[PDB]
Amino acid sequence: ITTDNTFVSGNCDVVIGIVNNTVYDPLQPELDS
Amino acid sequence: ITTDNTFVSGNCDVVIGIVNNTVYDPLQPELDS
Ligand SMILES: *[C@@H]1O[C@H](CO)[C@@H](O)[C@H](O)[C@H]1NC(C)=O
Ligand SMILES: *[C@@H]1O[C@H](CO)[C@@H](O)[C@H](O)[C@H]1NC(C)=O
Repeated sequence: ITTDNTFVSGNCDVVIGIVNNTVYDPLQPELDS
Repeated sequence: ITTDNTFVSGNCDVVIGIVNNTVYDPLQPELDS
Protein backbone atom coordinates (compact mmCIF):
# COMPACT_ATOMS: atom_id res chain seq x y z
CA ILE A 1 0.00 0.00 0.00
CA THR A 2 1.71 3.13 -1.30
CA THR A 3 0.61 6.75 -1.19
CA ASP A 4 1.06 7.11 -4.92
CA ASN A 5 -1.69 4.47 -5.07
CA THR A 6 -3.69 5.54 -2.00
CA PHE A 7 -4.67 8.81 -0.35
CA VAL A 8 -5.25 10.07 3.19
CA SER A 9 -8.84 10.85 4.23
CA GLY A 10 -10.92 10.93 7.40
CA ASN A 11 -10.37 9.16 10.71
CA CYS A 12 -10.32 5.49 11.72
CA ASP A 13 -13.11 5.78 14.32
CA VAL A 14 -16.09 5.96 11.93
CA VAL A 15 -15.65 3.49 9.06
CA ILE A 16 -16.63 -0.10 9.82
CA GLY A 17 -14.40 -3.01 8.86
CA ILE A 18 -11.14 -1.06 8.77
CA VAL A 19 -8.11 -3.06 9.88
CA ASN A 20 -4.75 -2.32 11.47
CA ASN A 21 -1.84 -2.12 9.03
CA THR A 22 1.02 0.13 7.96
CA VAL A 23 1.00 1.98 4.63
CA TYR A 24 4.41 2.39 3.05
CA ASP A 25 4.88 5.84 1.54
CA PRO A 26 7.37 5.71 -1.37
CA LEU A 27 8.60 9.05 -0.02
CA GLN A 28 9.74 7.35 3.21
CA PRO A 29 12.79 5.47 1.78
CA GLU A 30 13.81 8.63 -0.09
CA LEU A 31 13.63 10.78 3.05
CA ASP A 32 15.19 8.09 5.27
CA SER A 33 18.05 7.50 2.81
CA ILE B 1 -4.62 22.99 -2.72
CA THR B 2 -2.43 19.90 -3.08
CA THR B 3 0.06 18.90 -5.75
CA ASP B 4 -1.53 15.48 -5.46
CA ASN B 5 -4.68 17.16 -6.85
CA THR B 6 -3.07 19.79 -9.11
CA PHE B 7 -0.25 19.68 -11.62
CA VAL B 8 2.77 21.73 -12.62
CA SER B 9 2.35 23.76 -15.81
CA GLY B 10 2.59 27.39 -16.88
CA ASN B 11 3.18 30.59 -14.90
CA CYS B 12 1.41 33.60 -13.41
CA ASP B 13 1.68 35.59 -16.64
CA VAL B 14 -0.45 33.78 -19.26
CA VAL B 15 -3.77 32.66 -17.78
CA ILE B 16 -6.30 35.42 -17.15
CA GLY B 17 -7.87 35.68 -13.71
CA ILE B 18 -5.27 34.01 -11.49
CA VAL B 19 -5.37 35.22 -7.89
CA ASN B 20 -2.43 35.22 -5.49
CA ASN B 21 -2.51 32.54 -2.78
CA THR B 22 -0.54 29.59 -1.44
CA VAL B 23 -0.49 25.98 -2.64
CA TYR B 24 0.08 23.30 -0.02
CA ASP B 25 2.13 20.53 -1.59
CA PRO B 26 1.46 17.34 0.41
CA LEU B 27 5.18 16.68 -0.11
CA GLN B 28 6.05 20.08 1.37
CA PRO B 29 5.66 19.24 5.11
CA GLU B 30 7.87 16.16 4.74
CA LEU B 31 10.35 18.29 2.80
CA ASP B 32 10.30 20.85 5.62
CA SER B 33 10.50 18.28 8.44
C1 LIG C 1 -19.63 -8.20 9.14
O1 LIG C 1 -18.49 -7.31 9.25
C2 LIG C 1 -18.07 -7.11 10.60
C3 LIG C 1 -16.95 -6.10 10.56
O2 LIG C 1 -16.06 -6.43 9.50
C4 LIG C 1 -17.64 -8.43 11.23
O3 LIG C 1 -17.28 -8.23 12.59
C5 LIG C 1 -18.77 -9.45 11.14
O4 LIG C 1 -18.30 -10.70 11.62
C6 LIG C 1 -19.25 -9.58 9.70
N1 LIG C 1 -20.35 -10.52 9.60
C7 LIG C 1 -20.15 -11.83 9.42
C8 LIG C 1 -21.39 -12.67 9.33
O5 LIG C 1 -19.02 -12.32 9.36
C1 LIG D 1 -5.98 -0.97 15.50
O1 LIG D 1 -7.38 -1.13 15.25
C2 LIG D 1 -8.18 -1.02 16.43
C3 LIG D 1 -9.60 -1.36 16.03
O2 LIG D 1 -9.78 -2.77 15.93
C4 LIG D 1 -8.05 0.38 17.04
O3 LIG D 1 -8.81 0.44 18.24
C5 LIG D 1 -6.59 0.69 17.34
O4 LIG D 1 -6.45 2.05 17.75
C6 LIG D 1 -5.71 0.43 16.11
N1 LIG D 1 -4.30 0.78 16.32
C7 LIG D 1 -3.33 0.26 17.12
C8 LIG D 1 -3.65 -0.92 18.01
O5 LIG D 1 -2.20 0.75 17.12
